[PDB]
Amino acid sequence: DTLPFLKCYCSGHCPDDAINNTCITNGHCFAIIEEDDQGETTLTSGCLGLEGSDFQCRDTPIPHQRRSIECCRTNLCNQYLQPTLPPVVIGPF
Amino acid sequence: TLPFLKCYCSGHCPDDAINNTCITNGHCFAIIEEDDQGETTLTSGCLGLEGSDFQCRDTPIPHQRRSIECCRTNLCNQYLQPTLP
Amino acid sequence: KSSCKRHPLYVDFSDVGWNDWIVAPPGYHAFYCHGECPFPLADHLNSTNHAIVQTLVNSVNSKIPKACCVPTELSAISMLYLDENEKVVLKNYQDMVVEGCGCR
Amino acid sequence: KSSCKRHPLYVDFSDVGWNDWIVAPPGYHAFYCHGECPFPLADHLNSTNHAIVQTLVNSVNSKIPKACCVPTELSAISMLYLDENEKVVLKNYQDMVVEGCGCR
Repeated sequence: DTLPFLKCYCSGHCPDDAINNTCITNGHCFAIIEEDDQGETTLTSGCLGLEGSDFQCRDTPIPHQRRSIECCRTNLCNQYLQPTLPPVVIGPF
Repeated sequence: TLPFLKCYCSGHCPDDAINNTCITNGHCFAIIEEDDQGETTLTSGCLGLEGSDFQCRDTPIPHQRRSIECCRTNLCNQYLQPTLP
Repeated sequence: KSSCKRHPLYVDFSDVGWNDWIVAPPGYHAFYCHGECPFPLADHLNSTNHAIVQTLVNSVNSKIPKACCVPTELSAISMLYLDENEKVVLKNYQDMVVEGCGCR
Repeated sequence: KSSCKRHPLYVDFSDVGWNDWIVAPPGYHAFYCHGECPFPLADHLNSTNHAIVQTLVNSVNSKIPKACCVPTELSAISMLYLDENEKVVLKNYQDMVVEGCGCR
């Protein structure tokens, strides 16, 4: 493969052996904001592998719950992401 | 080692069974289990060579009573009548 | 009740929103794996020892899950997609299509 | 609401049947995999493309299951046992022990 070279902050998605809320990866750091099943909104962050990253960083636009994911690719860059919920839709669909 | 043994199957058939038979390199089995009313039920098929000895050996006091018997002969399994412990 | 097998799933890029970064193909047959892993695990479920051992443990201690039905071989598909500066490139995405399932 | 990880599990042979067909050991540490596969699958979950795609589809169509938390690396242990002729035999057993887990 291609070796991990990137260091990201993590919160919620930390590996189980994470040291001081950081993680390493050959992919991208991310931050994500979303409503859970109760409409509670939460902010979590971490590392994404290189393989599959096009799909996850782009997201699908209309999932069951509102979310927004953002990715960046420089050391600890996800401490600066401030992603925001998509505007809400009115009317059935 | 290719598959070489032919077994009957019922309840445990692969979607491509030929006249209710499967083909394997392990063993034919049959097994009788017991539901919650005691109204029991009898199924059979093919067991892979790998881990066959784990699945053929008989283990007491599960959630249920059941018994399983294996063998390795063409249709050995179509008239195997296991009996509950 | 119905046990571990492969099932059809077609993934249409424009229904999921990806059709403005994926120029080709418009979608593809991804399939998926789902279904029971009962005891015993018959041959065609290609369990490993571990999944076998664990299926037995689950019949004595239900606090420990059944083996799960997941892809056991996968194939690749190639795509035309945009890059950063709006260049279309071609690449071979590994592990996109499920070719077979098993209890693991 | 806790993610895919490996979890401890000791399998005691006497305690499950095979007390008397397996001379050695009496048990072994098997471990097992369990936990959520959420969107996004992080790096340490070693997901395939298929699983990443499937997670996105499940988020838009809930009839399609999430990926499952399963062993992605297994190792062997050898055992001493008496067989179908009943000779005492040393044998390597493949894929007995869960070394790590992922969303597949």
